[PDB]
Amino acid sequence: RGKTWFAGTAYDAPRNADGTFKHGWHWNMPFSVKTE
Amino acid sequence: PLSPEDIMRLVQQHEDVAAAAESEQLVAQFRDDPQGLYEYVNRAYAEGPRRVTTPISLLQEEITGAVTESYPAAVANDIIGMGSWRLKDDVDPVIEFLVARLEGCWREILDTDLCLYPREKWKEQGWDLVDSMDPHQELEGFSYADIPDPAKGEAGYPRLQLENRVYCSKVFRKLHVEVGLRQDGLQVLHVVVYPRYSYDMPIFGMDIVMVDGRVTLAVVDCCPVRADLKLQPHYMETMALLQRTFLEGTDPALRRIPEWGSKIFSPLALCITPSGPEELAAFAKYAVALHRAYLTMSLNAVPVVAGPGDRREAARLQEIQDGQKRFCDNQLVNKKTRRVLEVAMGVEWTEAYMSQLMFDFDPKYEPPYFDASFEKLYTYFDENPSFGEMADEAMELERGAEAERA
Amino acid sequence: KSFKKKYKDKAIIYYEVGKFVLNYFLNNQL
Amino acid sequence: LIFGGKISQLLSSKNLVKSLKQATHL
Amino acid sequence: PDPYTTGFGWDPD
Repeated sequence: RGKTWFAGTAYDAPRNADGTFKHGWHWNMPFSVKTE
Repeated sequence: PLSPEDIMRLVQQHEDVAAAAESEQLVAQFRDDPQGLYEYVNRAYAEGPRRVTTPISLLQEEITGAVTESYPAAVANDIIGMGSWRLKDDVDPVIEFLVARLEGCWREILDTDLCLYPREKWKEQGWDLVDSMDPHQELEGFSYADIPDPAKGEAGYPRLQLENRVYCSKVFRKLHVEVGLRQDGLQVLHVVVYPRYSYDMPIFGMDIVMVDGRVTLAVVDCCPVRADLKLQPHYMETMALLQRTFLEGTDPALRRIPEWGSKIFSPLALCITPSGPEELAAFAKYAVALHRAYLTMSLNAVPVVAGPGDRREAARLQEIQDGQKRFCDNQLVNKKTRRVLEVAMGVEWTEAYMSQLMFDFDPKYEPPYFDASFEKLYTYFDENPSFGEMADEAMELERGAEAERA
Repeated sequence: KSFKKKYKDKAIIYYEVGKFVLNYFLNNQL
Repeated sequence: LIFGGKISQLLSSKNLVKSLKQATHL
Repeated sequence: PDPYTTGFGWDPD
């Protein structure tokens, strides 16, 4: 979960408590999430 | 005036003449038009679309004007291409063409009996799509796009990604396609078709190993399962005819025999290092044609049963099981080779993948299959239906009207 | 000329296939 | 139920950037 | 250059 894209950076997607992306998002989905 | 020895000889005559008859009745379909084993896609494209002559589509064309058109299975799988593969964009065009051709041959020849392999064996363990940087499936199988490729030297380099497609059929216990990719330009295609432990049928094998877009190894074979390491006469005749048809030129030997294939390779097995687009194209044509011929000869295969009555069938079944075990063990002792692409995904995980998937042998586990074979009936009765006595009377009235008018 | 036809046909048939796959999974496999 | 068809269309589509672009952030 | 109309795939012929 940390070896993914930017990770600890202001450019990362929002993440849940367990490290999964918010709404179960992934980087191949056709939509971009909003940073929290 | 007949003698017991000659009664036994007469039995031998009848017995092997039936074998001869079956062999030529299986070769005769490919004897005439061997190029039809490869140019079937082009011939179906030249045939073009078929107007669907069903009454519902005819009513659709009569009311809305919309025409329903269908296509043959060959151009259907050509339209599909690779398909919905998770790694269909990172693969080489040659590997993509080969995967499309072999998967289309499966889905076309083995229709109405091709099942997906049970998910608890390969898919519930996450082996349908494995990534080197995510061995524990912490990203729910989305690591291929969730994780960027490793930097040079940086831990994880080179990244190895393997996508697997395992199917079952009536005559085949496992039809396995494995596509492996690595950062150093190396791509591996591994296609193995396994007959069940009731058929005297060879195991189909293909391995395409390329480095940086150039094909370095290309192996296609019908590996035998018998004790004497020889195939049936129909397999020998078909392989020789297809080699003559598609290989045409090149050097005649082209067999290094790298000390591990000698226990599993057929006498007409092909293992080349392609040097030239012409030789690569000839190999691809030969391999697609050989796979289509193998699947076409799979249609009329009859399982071997034993138990009461006779024991030579039991000996044949034991020979089939031994040959499959020998092929699996020879592919398992391959660790001076392809297993080096593994170890990046651990050693114990390499063992738990090698033994469980791909080359797996077991006397007690035969995968279940669903032979529908009634979709043919449903499609036939949608093409040629019966409309009832009232519609027969209405058509009689219409025919009388056209007879009295025209 | 026919590659555009192939792309359009593939998009249409995959849309229909995915729609009915989702319909069957939600309405029957639950 | 609404979006399944578009999801399958996205999953079954060839990315043409790797077939178009040839040979800093290479 | 029109994409979606020509190219993009190996072929022995």
